[PDB]
Amino acid sequence: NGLSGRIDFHWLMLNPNDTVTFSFNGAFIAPDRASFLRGKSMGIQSGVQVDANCEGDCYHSGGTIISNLPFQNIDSRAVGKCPRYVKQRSLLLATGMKNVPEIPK
Amino acid sequence: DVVMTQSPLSLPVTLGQPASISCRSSQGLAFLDGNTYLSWFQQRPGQSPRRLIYKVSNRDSGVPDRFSGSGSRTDFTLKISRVEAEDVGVYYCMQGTHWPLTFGGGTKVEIKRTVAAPSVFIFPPSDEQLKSGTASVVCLLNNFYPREAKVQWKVDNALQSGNSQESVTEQDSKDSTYSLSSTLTLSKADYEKHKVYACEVTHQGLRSPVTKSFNRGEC
Amino acid sequence: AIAGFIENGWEGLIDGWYGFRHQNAQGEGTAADYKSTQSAIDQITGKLNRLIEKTNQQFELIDNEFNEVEKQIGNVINWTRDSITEVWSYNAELLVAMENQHTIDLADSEMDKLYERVKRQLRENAEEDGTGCFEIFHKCDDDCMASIRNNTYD
Amino acid sequence: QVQLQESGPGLVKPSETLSLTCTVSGASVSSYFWSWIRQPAGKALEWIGRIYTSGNTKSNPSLESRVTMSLDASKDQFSLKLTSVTAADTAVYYCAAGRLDYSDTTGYYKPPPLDYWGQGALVTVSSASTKGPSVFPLAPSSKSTSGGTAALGCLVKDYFPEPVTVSWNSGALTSGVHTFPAVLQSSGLYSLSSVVTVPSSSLGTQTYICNVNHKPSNTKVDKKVEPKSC
Ligand SMILES: *[C@@H]1O[C@H](CO)[C@@H](O[C@@H]2O[C@H](CO)[C@@H](O[C@@H]3O[C@H](CO)[C@@H](O)[C@H](O[C@H]4O[C@H](CO)[C@@H](O)[C@H](O)[C@@H]4O)[C@@H]3O)[C@H](O)[C@H]2NC(C)=O)[C@H](O)[C@H]1NC(C)=O
Ligand SMILES: *[C@@H]1O[C@H](CO)[C@@H](O[C@@H]2O[C@H](CO)[C@@H](O[C@@H]3O[C@H](CO)[C@@H](O)[C@H](O)[C@@H]3O)[C@H](O)[C@H]2NC(C)=O)[C@H](O)[C@H]1NC(C)=O
Ligand SMILES: *[C@@H]1O[C@H](CO)[C@@H](O)[C@H](O)[C@H]1NC(C)=O
Ligand SMILES: *[C@@H]1O[C@H](CO)[C@@H](O)[C@H](O)[C@H]1NC(C)=O
Repeated sequence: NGLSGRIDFHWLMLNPNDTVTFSFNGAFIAPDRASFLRGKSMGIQSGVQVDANCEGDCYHSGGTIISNLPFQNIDSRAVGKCPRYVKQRSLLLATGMKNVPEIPK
Repeated sequence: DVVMTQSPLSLPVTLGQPASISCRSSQGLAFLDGNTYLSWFQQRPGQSPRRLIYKVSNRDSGVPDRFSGSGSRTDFTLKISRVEAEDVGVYYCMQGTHWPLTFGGGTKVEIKRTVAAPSVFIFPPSDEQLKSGTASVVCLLNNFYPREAKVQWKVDNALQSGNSQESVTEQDSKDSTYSLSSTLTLSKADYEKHKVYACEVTHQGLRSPVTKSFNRGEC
Repeated sequence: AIAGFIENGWEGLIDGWYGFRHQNAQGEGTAADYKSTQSAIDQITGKLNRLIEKTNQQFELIDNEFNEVEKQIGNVINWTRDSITEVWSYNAELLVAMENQHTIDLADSEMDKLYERVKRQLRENAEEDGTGCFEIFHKCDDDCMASIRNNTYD
Repeated sequence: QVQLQESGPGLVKPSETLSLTCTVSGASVSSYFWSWIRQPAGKALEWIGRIYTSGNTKSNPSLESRVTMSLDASKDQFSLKLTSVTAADTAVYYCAAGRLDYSDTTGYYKPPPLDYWGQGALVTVSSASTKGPSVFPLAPSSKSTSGGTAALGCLVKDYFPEPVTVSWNSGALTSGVHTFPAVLQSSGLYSLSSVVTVPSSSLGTQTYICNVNHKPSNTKVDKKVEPKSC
């Protein structure tokens, strides 16, 4: 950004009732307001639309994994409450008996 | 037997606000064909129940947009995006995977609308009924909200008690109002003894108790 | 011309998974047995409702796709992640395998549990042809065949 | 384009054979699952059983000892018989239908869907004989209406068992009709009030008749309501 100077940003957590002391005489970018945390959230990184019509609980960069199946072969980094990432793309669970065809006589 | 438990069991909502209904099943509801068969049913005032949601999420044809079903395998939720006066009634959930079909307890949804003062009318007992020895004086409160009203019978400024039975209509499907019918039943001999039959109505929409009376016989 | 399950499965049977195919003076009949087929279906369903169950543990980001982390800590994360990937992938392929064997052997169990029931019913009045059928040594009209199905044969 | 119409006795005596029948309009009985769902007075829906042509009267265990279902493909009527009836079997008895896909082998071993419903039949199970109602007009008092609106109604009193139907002017009058829920008097008989609000200028010029039907006693009443003549 055209400026060959550089600003090093540091941070610390000031315990309640504690004091942070700044002693300086130049080259000091000073804090104006301190930040305080609010509540619970979840940090996700993505690159797709937001959609308030659809309701979801598992996120990867490509969108939302909505499934009841216990495994997924989408992304090994999906966050939230997610199926387990497995190497395989398909595991077929039999919901019926052994199929034995028929012959005429 | 699969146990369908709904919550809440009375869900009074405000006309045009959203609300949800949770249904928890004692067992998983998956089936071999890959579909979990939970359904949601709406039974409005004096009607056959109709199905809103089948297969947890699929809404049945001919149903308002605001009904959207959701759920997993034990925990399911019916979501209404915007409850209008026409969504009054009882709501059930049913599992449809395990013998036998079982229904939730049901959730009573009543619309919370603006206050409406009742119209009051009084009816002398017909002369035909007096031939049977009984006299039924009817007092009516028509089209009002909330459904909390006080109806005191005053036969000659004498507050009656015991002989008063009152019936209440269901909340209306368009204006969300009720209607009540207090019936003062007593004998032909007692009816012919006094003159003034008053009906004192006290309600929130009335800045003071309204009374409608009728003197015996007259016109 | 009629056969049983020691040979092949019938394709005409659609009211259920198991049934009786009989033959007498009045001709062939194919009618499913309801109790046995439900006992098979209700146990495969018992599997689904146990494996479809969700996990309620929420994991957050520790990696960073946009802005890479220290090479050491990242390599160790990658090492742990790929090691966990291997365990679930193994636990998954095995579970499908076991449950598919238990499923296949479950339905075979219920076919015999029905065959060995009809056997004790007929007592000393029929013989085992060997192909899942019973040569009945007495005239059995269409009413008598239905007595075998609904467990009233005397 | 399908409709289900229940029919049968309104009250059945204790220990009798409660019988009902759902008549099918505009569809073939061969192509559906057929369920009977009963709802006792203000309780959860109870699913009795389900049948389909080619037979399979799968029923709930609470009633299986006593339930009996069959369906006629020529008359198009699901039927039902509950033997040895109790006061607990006093309920609304809706019948219901569900889609039937012949090839879905696994569909006969799953509770049937509840796609269509009937209006529901009330079967009150008691021993008290059938009593037709008495209808008394609830008329305004000498046009002391004094408002923009006036009120008049009927009093369907002393009848058993439920229910009675009240239509005003053979159905032509619907706007503003409140037909109240029945209330059970201390005599063991029901009674309800049916009311309607009309413009005040309508008295004398408009005819007002409520029509009462108590199908248990095959009673039909047409009671005219009008202000009193002093
Ligand atoms: C620890 O593990 C992580 C994840 O496996 C690993 O980071 C990954 O590195 C690979 C490189 O080996 C990245 O893959 C691609 O590399 C090509 C090189 O040609 C790039 O062009 C890619 O970027 C473009 O392509 C994407 C797909 O179209 C686009 O979506 C993107 O916007 C770019 O246009 C990409 O970099 C892979 O992305 C990362 N994964 C991450 C960072 O999550 C890491 O290297 C491992 N650490 C060690 C020490 O081994
Ligand atoms: C194995 O089981 C699957 C289901 O788990 C069977 O496939 C399903 O078969 C039914 C047939 O009744 C199909 O139903 C139809 O679905 C459409 C929606 O796409 C619906 O609108 C219709 O009214 C009808 O109900 C269902 O789609 C189909 N599922 C598929 C194809 O994914 C399958 O036939 C079974 N196979 C065997 C060999 O038994
Ligand atoms: C900070 O210390 C003072 C003095 O001991 C005390 O009064 C105050 O309550 C403390 N603050 C908190 C948040 O405990
Ligand atoms: C068994 O079937 C016969 C007809 O084949 C029938 O008469 C009999 O009642 C049935 N018994 C039972 C217990 O269903």
